[PDB]
Amino acid sequence: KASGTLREYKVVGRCLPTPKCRTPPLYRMRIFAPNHVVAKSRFWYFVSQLKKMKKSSGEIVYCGQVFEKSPLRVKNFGIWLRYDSRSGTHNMYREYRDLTTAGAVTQCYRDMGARHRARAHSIQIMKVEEIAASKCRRPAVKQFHDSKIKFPLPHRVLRRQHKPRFTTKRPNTFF
Amino acid sequence: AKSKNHTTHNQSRKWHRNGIKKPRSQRYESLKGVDPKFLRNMRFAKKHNKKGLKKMQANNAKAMAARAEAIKALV
Amino acid sequence: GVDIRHNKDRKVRRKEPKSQDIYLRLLVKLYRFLARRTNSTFNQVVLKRLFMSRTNRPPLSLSRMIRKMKLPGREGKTAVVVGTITDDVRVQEVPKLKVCALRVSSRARSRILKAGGKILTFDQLALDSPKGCGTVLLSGPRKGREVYRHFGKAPGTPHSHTKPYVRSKGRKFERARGRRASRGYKN
Amino acid sequence: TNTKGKRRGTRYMFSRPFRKHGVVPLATYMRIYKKGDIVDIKGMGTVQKGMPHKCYHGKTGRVYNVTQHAVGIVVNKQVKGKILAKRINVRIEHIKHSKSRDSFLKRVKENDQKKKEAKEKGTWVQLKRQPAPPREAHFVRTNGKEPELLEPIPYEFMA
Amino acid sequence: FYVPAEPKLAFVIRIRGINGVSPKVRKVLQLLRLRQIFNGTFVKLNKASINMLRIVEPYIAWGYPNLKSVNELIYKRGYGKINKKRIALTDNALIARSLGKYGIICMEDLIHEIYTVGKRFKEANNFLWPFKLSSPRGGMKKKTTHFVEGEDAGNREDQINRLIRRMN
RNA sequence: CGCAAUGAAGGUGAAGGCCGGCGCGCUCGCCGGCCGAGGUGGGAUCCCGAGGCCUCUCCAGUCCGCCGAGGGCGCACCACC
RNA sequence: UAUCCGGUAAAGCGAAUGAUUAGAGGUCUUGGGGCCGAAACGAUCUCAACCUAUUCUCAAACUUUAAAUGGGUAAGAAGCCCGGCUCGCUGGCGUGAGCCGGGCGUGGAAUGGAGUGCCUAGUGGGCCACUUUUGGUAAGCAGAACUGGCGCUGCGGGAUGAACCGAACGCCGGGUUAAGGCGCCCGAUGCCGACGCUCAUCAGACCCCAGAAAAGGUGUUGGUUGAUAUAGACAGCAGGACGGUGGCCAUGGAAGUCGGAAUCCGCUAAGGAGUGUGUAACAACUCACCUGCCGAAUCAACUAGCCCUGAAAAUGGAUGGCGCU
RNA sequence: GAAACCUCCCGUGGAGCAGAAGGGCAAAAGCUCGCUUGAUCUUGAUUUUCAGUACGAAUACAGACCGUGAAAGCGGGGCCU
RNA sequence: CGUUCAUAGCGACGUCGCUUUUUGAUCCUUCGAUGUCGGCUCUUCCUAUCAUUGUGAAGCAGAAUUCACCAAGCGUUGGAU
RNA sequence: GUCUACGGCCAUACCACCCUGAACGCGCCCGAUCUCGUCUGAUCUCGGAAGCUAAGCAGGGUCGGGCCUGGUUAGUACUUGGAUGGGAGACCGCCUGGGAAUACCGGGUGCUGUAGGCUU
Ligand SMILES: [Mg+2]
Ligand SMILES: [Mg+2]
Ligand SMILES: [Mg+2]
Ligand SMILES: [Mg+2]
Ligand SMILES: [Mg+2]
Ligand SMILES: [Mg+2]
Ligand SMILES: [Mg+2]
Ligand SMILES: [Mg+2]
Ligand SMILES: [Mg+2]
Ligand SMILES: [Mg+2]
Ligand SMILES: [Mg+2]
Ligand SMILES: [Mg+2]
Ligand SMILES: [Mg+2]
Ligand SMILES: [Mg+2]
Ligand SMILES: [Mg+2]
Ligand SMILES: [Mg+2]
Ligand SMILES: [Mg+2]
Ligand SMILES: [Mg+2]
Ligand SMILES: [Mg+2]
Repeated sequence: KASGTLREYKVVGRCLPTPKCRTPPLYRMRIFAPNHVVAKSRFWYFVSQLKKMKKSSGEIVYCGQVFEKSPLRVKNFGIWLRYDSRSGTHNMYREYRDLTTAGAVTQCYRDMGARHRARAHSIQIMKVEEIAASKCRRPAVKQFHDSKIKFPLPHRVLRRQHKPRFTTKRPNTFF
Repeated sequence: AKSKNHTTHNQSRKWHRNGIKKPRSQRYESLKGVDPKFLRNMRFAKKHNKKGLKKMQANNAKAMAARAEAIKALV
Repeated sequence: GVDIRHNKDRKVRRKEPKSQDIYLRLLVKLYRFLARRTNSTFNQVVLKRLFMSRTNRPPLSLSRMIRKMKLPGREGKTAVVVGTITDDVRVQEVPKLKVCALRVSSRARSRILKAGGKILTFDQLALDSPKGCGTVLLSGPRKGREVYRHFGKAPGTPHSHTKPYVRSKGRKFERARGRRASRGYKN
Repeated sequence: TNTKGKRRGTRYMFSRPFRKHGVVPLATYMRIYKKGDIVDIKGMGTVQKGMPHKCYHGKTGRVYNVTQHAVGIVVNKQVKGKILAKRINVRIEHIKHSKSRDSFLKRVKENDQKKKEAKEKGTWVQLKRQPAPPREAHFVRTNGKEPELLEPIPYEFMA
Repeated sequence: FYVPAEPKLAFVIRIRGINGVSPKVRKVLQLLRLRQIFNGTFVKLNKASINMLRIVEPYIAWGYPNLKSVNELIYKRGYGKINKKRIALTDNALIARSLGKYGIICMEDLIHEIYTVGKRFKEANNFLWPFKLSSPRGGMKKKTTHFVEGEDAGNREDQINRLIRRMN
């Protein structure tokens, strides 16, 4: 796995039928990935671990992108992880605040790279669950839960440093 | 002044320049190394095939006539 | 960059004859033309043979030419031979033949013509039959040359029957250690 | 540099399997090889007369000669750059019929059945084999019950 | 659920060069006629064929071509093998002359034989000289790594069509 | 030098078949006639060739091709007997 | 696609061989030493080997199992199916072989024109990388396997460079790429690039590669697990820390206190038969439970990111340089 | 008497098979008897080392002359390396 | 261990490192030759600091001291064999 | 239903103990004149047929051992191919395909060929 910005995918698949097992059970997952191609691969990786079931032994039935049903709501997402350290493998519960699951998992993948130099292929996302104002354990999230939120944008450092590469005016950063 | 002692390093390559050809199969291989007592007897059998020729030729003519009668009955 | 071996890209067959003689080269000019413009593959085979070496176009003996035309059905035909026709002193009665050859030896010439045979040159064969129709294309035995008796699995290599290059045959030229059982071993 | 001895390294190869020592049971001996039978060589420890060399164990080849209680058998042995078809005189006990050929003969027999019939009918039938084609279009009924969700399980250290 | 058919046919582009390449790979790559880098071929899929692609995975990018892909490849870079001389399919007199003994008498017929993988696929596909495509405009992601893991190699199924457009 | 070998040597030295008859046809011995370098598989090439394929008409109909299913003689060379 | 071959990885040792831990059980045997016995398979232990279930941990020269990769064959005209002849072999009759004479055609995928013979030079110092691998503390050491390199070979990248990555060269125009990049040196970010992390009085800055470890750090950032607290805590200051009791072993002195077996009750609001200081030994001091004030979170133990300590070499110096927050 | 000899039971070989080790071996390939000289004479073929040369060592036959066994058979040295 | 007290100073059984002023390994370079030990003489660098400056430590009362830090500016001698 | 003789495959067929066996068989059994052989008529050889299923043999039984076959162990261990992935190393993760072995828990516990009986 690598990235870009992910998309939730639904992928349901089954170990393909036999004489002995005529109508085998379907298994569904939530597989975040940049595209269906790697989605299906990622589906197979997770299933292999859990169930005696390989890409040869099975058929993916329905892979399909899943759309955030409330895009223009701001939400808080709890996300449970399973990363690999340099040392042992771990569990976490991260929390992000975003407009989407995909966005919230994407956000996670960047954080984990930042905070733990953890690369995609090491991380397992288990559950991603949207959450209330309460049931938010992280204070970095909790500070934005407030009705009359109010802050300034204090030392507003400029970009467009090469529109006028040279100029008479020393700039301004108070607004 | 010790050497390298043995290797097989570049050898597979060397072999496969010119193929590794399978051993050229013919029909009708020799009877060299076949159990002598056999070979005597098949030699003798071969000796006397010309004995019992006139019988054999007639038998084929009788067969050919039976084939010609069968094909006439079909048509 | 492409992967092909350029190893056997050049085919080594002859194109023209290596000889510089002018009469043969005229035959080549004639049979090139016929080869290309006729459908006859006879012309192609003949053309191919005009480029070959002396070794490679061995002499065809009169007796060999007899018996090959004695064969059932190729009767009232013409035998063709890009090599030379030689005599056989060990044949007597010579049927009346039709023959093409680049050469025929003076004896072989007499014997054939005395029989009522016709001899043809290759320019004459073309006018007579430009598509090689009604011909028997023969060849001399390629592996006649004493040369070949030294070729093969080497002498002193079990089950080879390959003449060794020896200065002179005789009691004491080879035939010791490696042929007798009494002397070392044998192959 | 290793020893050139005939039996070097056949500690395991020529060794009767676990609880199959003792008498060479008799079918082995009393089954008939003709000329041109495809036959796979497999040396055996109990019988040491007529043993093949360790190089021809595993190797399959054709029978060329049949003596009283052995079978001459041409087998191809590779040597660095050249494959040498060579003829070895194995005692029966080290030899089975190779089934490899029989599945072929079964198929040709089946073809001769399917060629005789389907001639008077007119409908020509697929005689050639064909590799496993891609697995066709089909429906899967999630009959009533929905799909089963699979969360990956949280790590824990067992040992 | 409607699980549609697994694909019949796939385009296979050789996406790395001709130096330091294992002998088993190299042989298969010259059984797909993928000698130069960025040559491509159509390839009918089946247990035999797919596994040959499995043995050359980090040497190729491949997958399931569109209809449009089969057209664009055939019209823009459609070259016959005609007396062993790579010759551009300028007219149907060329296709017919060679493939007309199969009922294939024009560029259009050819496209239908390639795309539906007909009876006469082997003979229409071999007739086509392997497609010399240019370099990938806009570049690649990574030559050496698999598609799934960010790179370009291996099966990318639907997405082989994007690559086709930026190379054809 | 080549056209004959093989044996250490004394020496010996490359034909067979068939048919009919006479000796018991004894897969052995002797007398008359005929063929005369054996046979299997593959073999470039020649040869024969059903049959098309038309001709400005309906049939007759020699001439000329083009192809040719099928079948033959089979060089060289190879493998086998 | 069928079909044989295998004894390496792994696994196993309540299966063999060999190794090896522990207790249960057993006068198996018997002993050697005991203690209580004159002595007694008497009682009681014990250690020896042996055994009955278990149990710990192993094997290049062990193994019941047993992969992956791997090596044979086979996938048709030299094949099938009929008819008849030959044999000095074989034989109750029949085998089996060899001959004639007919009858039947694409027999898995993909690719490619094949076969065959003669003359024949140079070479016979090698080395390097992935992976496997023997010797060795190790080596830019020595020795094998496997493929691919270098040698014979330029070109883009890796500042520099046999061998790394990319790619393999007729002589040129246009286009596009790879691997690598895009402050300036130096072609390209002079993007209003996105999200974090990190300040280093030794910062850090890209395969091969040219450099650091154990162990530490309320430095900062994430986790994990447990707490706690309105029965208003947590620290921050202030009040007590006893008696049954020189408790028992230890006397050389330990009444809580060199050590060790202990190790509970009372009063209780509550104080350990005691954290230390210190005493020859006490004493004296010091270290819960609770309040008074203050006013919301507090605190512990792990864990992993960057940063830091750990961190010493000789001409002046090298993320390539300039520099960069 | 821990060990002498006898007898009953259990005993997959934990013994033995000249020697190193590995394989193989139980109405045997072990032990004990009886009879023996196949450790004899003679062509080629093949395997193993291999260059696919030699040597040695071996394998299957074939022709003699024997051995042994009621016989089928086995035996031309040592169960195999 | 240091009366007492693991750590003022020490430090077993274990363990992780650096160094190339020891000696080995190794044999890459040089055998159409790179002058092979020591001393003298002279310059420069390193610090792993003996003294000297500034300081933390003690089982530092003073004196004497060892332990550590910044630190290589300046020194580090005369003789007998 | 089942046996005997000669078998094929060789434990689903072995071992232990327990029960039951009609008829025909198979046995044990009773003898040593002769054949044959022993220290010994135990074995071996031979001539029998009074007893008896006690034993062998068969069929069954046992929360039996063993063997055979499934599950689990486990997509775990291992592993083909890949990367300018990680990691100071040791090693590890991913991609691409392949994929075991105990303990533990189930089920099974001879099939059958030729020739001849018996249950008429
Ligand atoms: Mg050498
Ligand atoms: Mg070249
Ligand atoms: Mg690479
Ligand atoms: Mg081994
Ligand atoms: Mg192991
Ligand atoms: Mg040299
Ligand atoms: Mg060296
Ligand atoms: Mg050189
Ligand atoms: Mg490369
Ligand atoms: Mg013996
Ligand atoms: Mg004999
Ligand atoms: Mg002390
Ligand atoms: Mg040195
Ligand atoms: Mg000098
Ligand atoms: Mg210092
Ligand atoms: Mg008796
Ligand atoms: Mg009974
Ligand atoms: Mg009973
Ligand atoms: Mg049981």
